[PDB]
Amino acid sequence: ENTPEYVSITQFKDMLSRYNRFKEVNGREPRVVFIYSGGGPSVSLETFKDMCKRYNQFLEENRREPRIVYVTPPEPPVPEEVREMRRVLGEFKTATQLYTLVSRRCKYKFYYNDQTPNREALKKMVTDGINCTDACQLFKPVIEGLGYSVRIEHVKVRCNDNKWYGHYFLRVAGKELASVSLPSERWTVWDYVSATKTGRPLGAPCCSRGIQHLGWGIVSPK
Amino acid sequence: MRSNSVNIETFKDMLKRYEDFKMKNKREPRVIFIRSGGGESIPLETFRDMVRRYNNFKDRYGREPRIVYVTPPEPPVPEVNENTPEYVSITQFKDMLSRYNRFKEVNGREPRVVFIYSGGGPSVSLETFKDMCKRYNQFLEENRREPRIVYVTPPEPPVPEEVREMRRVLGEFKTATQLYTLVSRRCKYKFYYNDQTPNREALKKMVTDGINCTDACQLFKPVIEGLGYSVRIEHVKVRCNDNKWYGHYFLRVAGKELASVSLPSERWTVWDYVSATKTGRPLGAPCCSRGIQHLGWGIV
Repeated sequence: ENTPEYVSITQFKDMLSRYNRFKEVNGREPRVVFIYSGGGPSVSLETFKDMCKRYNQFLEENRREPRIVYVTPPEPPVPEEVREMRRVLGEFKTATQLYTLVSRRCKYKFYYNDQTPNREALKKMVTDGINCTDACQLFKPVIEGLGYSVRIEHVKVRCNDNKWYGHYFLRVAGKELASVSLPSERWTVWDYVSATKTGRPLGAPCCSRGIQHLGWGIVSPK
Repeated sequence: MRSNSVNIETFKDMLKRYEDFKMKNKREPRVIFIRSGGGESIPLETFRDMVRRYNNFKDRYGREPRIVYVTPPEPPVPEVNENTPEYVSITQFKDMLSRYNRFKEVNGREPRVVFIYSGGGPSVSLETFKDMCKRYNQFLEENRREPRIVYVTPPEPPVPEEVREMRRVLGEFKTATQLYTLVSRRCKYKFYYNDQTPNREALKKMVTDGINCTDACQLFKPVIEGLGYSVRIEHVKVRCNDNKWYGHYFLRVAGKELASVSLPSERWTVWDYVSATKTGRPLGAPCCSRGIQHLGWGIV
């Protein structure tokens, strides 16, 4: 039985009931939460917390409950994301080839906003430019679809004005890049801003005067 | 008492014998002896942490450390801004598998969850990871190469569009009971072994030629979920044949006016497209009445 991509709101509330029953009897959180009464597929506690977050977000934004609660974040099909990228930039099979094509064709532009519809950002990418958050969210699925491990790192970097800037880039491992056995903070830097703005090579952050780790993943403001 | 640290020469010697053991026995040793002919050993996961700190030190200072501390591995750290993903790359899946196998080897049991990344962050349940491994193995069989990605949760059709497309064929409906009734007066059943078909064409075949039980289950599951119910596809056997049993798929449905969701799913309401469209049996009854047994959950 495939672990489900989403479950009914009915099922989600039943999971919450079983979660609370376990806490009631045992005085602590369960490590996993079974999707259905009686056993079978289960999600980790981390994943269940993600599910509650999505329910909360939907309820806040829409003032009603969702019918459907996603177990993992909805995404367009990976082969399409890769094919659309290839349509724009040409053929590529490695993260190093992709970086080279990006460096020759894509542009960087700062803008807060964060809305990254792939088709939309694909066009802005080669015209006005995109920011590093849209860049990271556009390129992570393509590079994963080539077979690489990718993790979005939130950092502070110090630039040639000697000022610190918050910044996101990709940490990439697998194939020709860093060994996935390394800690993620030692994977290869794949930085859309190095490629399109500051002209630094694959492996180098966009600014060279200092780097500090802030966190993993993109902070979604609430 | 256990040693709290070793000097760099001792550590390089342990690392040498560790690598030799690996090449010789094709697995990591569960303990690493501080001296080759020696009593005291360091457990594998402590030793792997020693190596990691050693490599981090060289990477930072461009020189080897004078001392390597012996410290048991630490708890994971959470990552609230990372979600458990829909899929992982083959690179990450094989790293997950490498850590799952080492956990078994070291601890003699399976872990309850498997972290996507080493060190903490999002994780999948043991159950989900076993399902990932099975579908990975199946891909290796059908094709003759490793996949480039491995789904944590295989994609399911987006629900609002499925409901919209079904409503364009059957008209408005709001409950699973009402939908069954509409289906029983409009849709048609056709026996065929076409493993899937569900695109728009399936909805057209529904009301003209007919569809089979697997297409019907894959079509009506997301629609009924879209109406507010939980749905699980059951693989069963039902006594009709020549008169010696047939294999069959139907929907188990819970929520709203149908079965209590807190029941185990094999007590949920039977929603059988074949009952509605061919054998004329009511909602809650399988298509045949001498009715046989449970085979599994989901489309085989």
